[PDB]
Amino acid sequence: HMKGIILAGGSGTRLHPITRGVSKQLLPIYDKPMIYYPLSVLMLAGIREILIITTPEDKGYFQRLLGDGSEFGIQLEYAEQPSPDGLAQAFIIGETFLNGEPSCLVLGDNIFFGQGFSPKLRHVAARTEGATVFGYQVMDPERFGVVEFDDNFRAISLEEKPKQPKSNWAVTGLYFYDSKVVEYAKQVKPSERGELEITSINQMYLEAGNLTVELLGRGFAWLDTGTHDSLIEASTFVQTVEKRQGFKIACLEEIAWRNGWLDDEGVKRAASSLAKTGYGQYLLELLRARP
Amino acid sequence: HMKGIILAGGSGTRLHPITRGVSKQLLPIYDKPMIYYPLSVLMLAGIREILIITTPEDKGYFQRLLGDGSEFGIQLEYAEQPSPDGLAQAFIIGETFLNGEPSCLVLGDNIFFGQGFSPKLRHVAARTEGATVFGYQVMDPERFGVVEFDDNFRAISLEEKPKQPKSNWAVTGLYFYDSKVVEYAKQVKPSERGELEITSINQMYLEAGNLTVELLGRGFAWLDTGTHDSLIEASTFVQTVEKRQGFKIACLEEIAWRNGWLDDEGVKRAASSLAKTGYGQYLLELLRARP
Amino acid sequence: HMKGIILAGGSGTRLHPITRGVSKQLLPIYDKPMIYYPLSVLMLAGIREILIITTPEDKGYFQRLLGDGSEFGIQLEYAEQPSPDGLAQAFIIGETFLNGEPSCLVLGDNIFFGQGFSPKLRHVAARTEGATVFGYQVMDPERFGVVEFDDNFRAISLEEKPKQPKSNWAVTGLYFYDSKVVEYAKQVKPSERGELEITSINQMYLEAGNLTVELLGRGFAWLDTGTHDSLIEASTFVQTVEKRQGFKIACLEEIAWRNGWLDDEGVKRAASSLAKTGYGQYLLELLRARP
Amino acid sequence: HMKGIILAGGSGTRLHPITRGVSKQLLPIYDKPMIYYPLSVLMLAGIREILIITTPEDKGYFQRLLGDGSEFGIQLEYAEQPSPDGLAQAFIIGETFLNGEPSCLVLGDNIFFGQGFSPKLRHVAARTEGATVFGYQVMDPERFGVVEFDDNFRAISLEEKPKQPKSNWAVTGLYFYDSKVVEYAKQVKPSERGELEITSINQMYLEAGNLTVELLGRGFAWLDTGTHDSLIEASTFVQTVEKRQGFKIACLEEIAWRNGWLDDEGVKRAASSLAKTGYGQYLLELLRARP
Ligand SMILES: Cc1cn([C@H]2C[C@H](O)[C@@H](COP(=O)(O)OP(=O)(O)OP(=O)(O)O)O2)c(=O)[nH]c1=O
Ligand SMILES: Cc1cn([C@H]2C[C@H](O)[C@@H](COP(=O)(O)OP(=O)(O)OP(=O)(O)O)O2)c(=O)[nH]c1=O
Ligand SMILES: Cc1cn([C@H]2C[C@H](O)[C@@H](COP(=O)(O)OP(=O)(O)OP(=O)(O)O)O2)c(=O)[nH]c1=O
Ligand SMILES: Cc1cn([C@H]2C[C@H](O)[C@@H](COP(=O)(O)OP(=O)(O)OP(=O)(O)O)O2)c(=O)[nH]c1=O
Ligand SMILES: [Mg+2]
Ligand SMILES: [Mg+2]
Ligand SMILES: [Mg+2]
Ligand SMILES: [Mg+2]
Repeated sequence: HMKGIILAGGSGTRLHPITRGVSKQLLPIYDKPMIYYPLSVLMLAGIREILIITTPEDKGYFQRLLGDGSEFGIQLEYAEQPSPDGLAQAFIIGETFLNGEPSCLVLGDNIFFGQGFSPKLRHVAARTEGATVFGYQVMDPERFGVVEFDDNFRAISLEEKPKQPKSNWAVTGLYFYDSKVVEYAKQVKPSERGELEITSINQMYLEAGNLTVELLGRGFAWLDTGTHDSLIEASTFVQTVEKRQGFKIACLEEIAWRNGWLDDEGVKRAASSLAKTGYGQYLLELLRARP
Repeated sequence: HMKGIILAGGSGTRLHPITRGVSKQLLPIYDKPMIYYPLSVLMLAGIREILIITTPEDKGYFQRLLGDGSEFGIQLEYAEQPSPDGLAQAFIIGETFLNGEPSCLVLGDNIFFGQGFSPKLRHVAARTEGATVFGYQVMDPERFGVVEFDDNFRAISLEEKPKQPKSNWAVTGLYFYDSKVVEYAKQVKPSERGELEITSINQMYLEAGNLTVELLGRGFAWLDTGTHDSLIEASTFVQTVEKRQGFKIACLEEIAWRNGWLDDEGVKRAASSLAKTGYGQYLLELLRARP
Repeated sequence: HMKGIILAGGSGTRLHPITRGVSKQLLPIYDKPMIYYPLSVLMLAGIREILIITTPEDKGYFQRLLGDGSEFGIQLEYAEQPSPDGLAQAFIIGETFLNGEPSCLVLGDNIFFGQGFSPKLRHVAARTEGATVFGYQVMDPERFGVVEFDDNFRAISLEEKPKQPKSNWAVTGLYFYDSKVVEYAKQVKPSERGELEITSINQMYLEAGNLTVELLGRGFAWLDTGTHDSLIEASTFVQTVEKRQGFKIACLEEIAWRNGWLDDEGVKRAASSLAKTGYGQYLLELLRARP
Repeated sequence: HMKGIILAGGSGTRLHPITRGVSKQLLPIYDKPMIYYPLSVLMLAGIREILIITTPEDKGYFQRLLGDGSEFGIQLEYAEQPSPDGLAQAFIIGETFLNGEPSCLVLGDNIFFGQGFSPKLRHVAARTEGATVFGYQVMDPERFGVVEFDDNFRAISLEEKPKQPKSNWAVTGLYFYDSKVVEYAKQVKPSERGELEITSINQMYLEAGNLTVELLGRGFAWLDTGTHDSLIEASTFVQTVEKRQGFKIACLEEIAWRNGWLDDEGVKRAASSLAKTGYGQYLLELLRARP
């Protein structure tokens, strides 16, 4: 049993005219609120206790949209991050929550998708001790955090915003840790930008020499929706595969269902209140079979 | 001098998993909040006094995003619609605001765009006496309120979601009314659907013979963003013409500027706070010229 | 060992201004000629002897683009269909070619794609006796040939463009036949539409009780590129998953390579002559591995 | 009265797996063959005598698709360019055709579109003597031909593939000349790449000091469809504005019609043979009016 956290705060300045009003994580990726995506990841990893960190201003909107999470058969807790001081701060803010157990942090503006992702997730979630990060092959390795490594990964360097070289495997917003995490967090100096950067915490695990690295292969898709254009690419992608290939991405009630987290009765209440929606029919359709 | 109102409430059920958290009118059409679009219309019509009607829950989000409107050189007032009882209700709720003057109602989920649009708005705006609705040839007449008319228009009929024929021109969410408007709305009774329909207010100017129709010809684009798919079509469209043809749609500060509503100094404060955005550079670029 | 045929003729009237010049099957689905797609299917089914039936006018263009097929490690033969008299005619025209062996017909304007597809093809291919058609749940049953079936399938019926009901599974342009095939095609008479329909050949295996159905489940995508809009949907789809998920669809040299049909040396000559292309680099990249 | 030429040859290597079979200019930009676009430009400029230069292999396909051009009320002549030796060669190859008159060259892979383009065209086509080129604002001024200038343009430098600076106004595939053109062409040395580059000919006019420069403003869209990705952008663009804004781009019969080049009777024969197509209905619809 492990716990999960989702950073759903931030000022989201790069989407600015828009995020001046509503939190970036409430914006839509096709037919589902953005936060539905990072959440589904944690659920595919089999994590039911999840703390969502948001700004004081957006909180009620998230609660208004997710409630206590009982609708998805999960236990949701909320916590406010007063000012956007950096990612590492999640562990400080989430100390009392994590207690002393191991965790999983997922950035709120990240979309992940590939065949047989759930397993890969579980396996890595079977690691008591250490720290795993998920790299992805980028074409623009400068404007992304890079991680080097060799057989067994281990990682030999985590040069972020490399001034010139490194490797081309960017590290995504999917992190796994262990107890020592609240520790490393408590000691972290504000970056030039001026925020407790999660990279600093990952640095420590590298030297401590227990920073394994999970490889996200070819069939895997990864996006960091935080700019006007990437927000569109994300939407268009999900819409394309959902309509073209017949399955839904980040459909929470469906993930819960199969995970035995909620009974057919539960899925039916959901599909009903969404019946007028393509998301709802997709749910009604799962309530049967073909020849 | 005329006044404008924008219906920005509603339950937005057709976009449901999403609108369970944030109002539909705060969602993005590419790089701008949806409401930026109906608003720009009123501004292109030369209207500075605008009342925005929203739900009690979303209000602060709108204020948080639009303020008093001084940033766009316009006078914004807000009012709450307790429960989504229909469109005609805007005039009831907006009585004290309209006072006795003529008005312009624009639905919050409507995107309008074409060349020469404004001149067409001013002309239709310069009228003081009657009512004015715009048609657009839809391909789904059933699913739209339709206007049959004759020479000069007038409109012999106006059948709602005509389960059968009519004509193929749908009535867009753009309307112009005179003082008799608030009078009408008070005598509208709930449709079979249970809301107070704007169509009723229109069936009244029809009979009174005071109902002119304005045709949204060929080069104009019209959308009613209220479904998951139309929300994407809208976004993709604005992104395509903005990037392909070089201008911005519904860029408020730019509309204000040319309208002499705000000085270069004003446009510069804006473009600055958006500098990290494509919307911002577009603004910086207008602050000059080419050979 | 089995043989395959690809119908790549037709008048392609629905894409008309365009197909007045070039055959529909030479048009592009993103970065590859349309015909590359039906072909890859046959290759994924492990079929190396393939007859391509084209019009007399387009022939040299196909040869000019595909040659004898040695570049993809396959044996290509060509044959001309004088006039577009229907699909069943492929077996007549292809008699001398098929000889007495079993076959596989794939329409030229069909795009197929899903995970685990091949294994499914081999299994359906390993059969020697009967007939095999694939269904895909369309949303437009009228506009498609449909298959009603029961447990194991069989198919109780097969109504063409059923002006009324049936089921919602459309018969894709992928078929498997045995020697009795050419026998059937000879006794097919022209439909009301005036062509010799493949459906007729199918109605014959139905009655004979030798007609199995293969369901193209959820993760599979299917398209019939023959209209201006579906041609765009297809392109946009392949481009999206290729760029989003990192693999190439219908990349012949790559299919050949893994099938042991062509050596690394072969793949390198190809990737070289395409080096200036994204298709080429994808090939160079397969010529190695990662940690 | 002036003459026009369209370079529709080339090896089109950047679209390679595809162009190994069919000429790039026969590929589709949505619902119309690519060549329909450059052609429409010449027609919007009011030019009826047009020479199309193609490869020996593609010729019959173009003829098969365009005939003598009488269907669009224009006089089409064809000429073969044996080997793709460069653009300047058009004037050599087209000497006997141009005779001694002034001309207009339009590259075959260029798509142009903006409101009030036709006028701008005509005006520039009213220039006997000199040479006009059309620049467009690019964001990637390196991989494009640049042109500097000041009041009256004149152009002060034509640095192509600038190793480092210049201006950001790329020059498009739309050129206008005068007699002295066959002259300048006859004397041109093969570039490093190894082809008679049109840029070399434009150089001469700059020094001769009679190389005016037409400015393609904001609302204008320009694309150079010669790569897999730009081919898709082009299609998606045309499809978007055509469906979103209700008009057709590069609809030849319609351009002829208004130009008085072909009578209603002619447009009706066309719309008929395309009736099953969206292009055809668009034509039937122009054969009337609304209230
Ligand atoms: C900086 C910060 C980010 N976040 C969230 C926001 C994102 O979902 C995710 C990644 O941060 P970013 O992707 O940087 O998003 P952002 O909110 O910082 O906005 P921008 O950089 O464009 O101005 O982490 C917090 O929850 N708290 C924080 O202090
Ligand atoms: C019914 C109603 C709509 N509106 C707004 C919402 C829309 O922008 C616009 C048009 O109404 P709709 O487009 O119908 O939107 P909606 O909010 O009713 O949601 P849905 O029909 O999908 O369930 O009017 C109000 O502001 N108050 C209302 O009572
Ligand atoms: C009718 C016919 C089709 N074909 C091919 C064309 C297609 O790839 C495939 C399916 O036929 P269609 O998809 O019908 O294509 P088509 O060429 O008939 O053109 P349209 O219906 O739009 O006018 O079979 C032949 O090869 N020979 C034929 O006689
Ligand atoms: C080089 C050349 C190009 N053309 C045409 C092709 C194009 O429409 C246009 C522009 O040339 P390009 O855009 O360079 O096209 P291309 O055919 O050279 O192919 P690529 O560069 O990708 O390998 O001019 C000729 O007609 N004859 C020629 O000799
Ligand atoms: Mg981010
Ligand atoms: Mg609506
Ligand atoms: Mg077909
Ligand atoms: Mg080019």
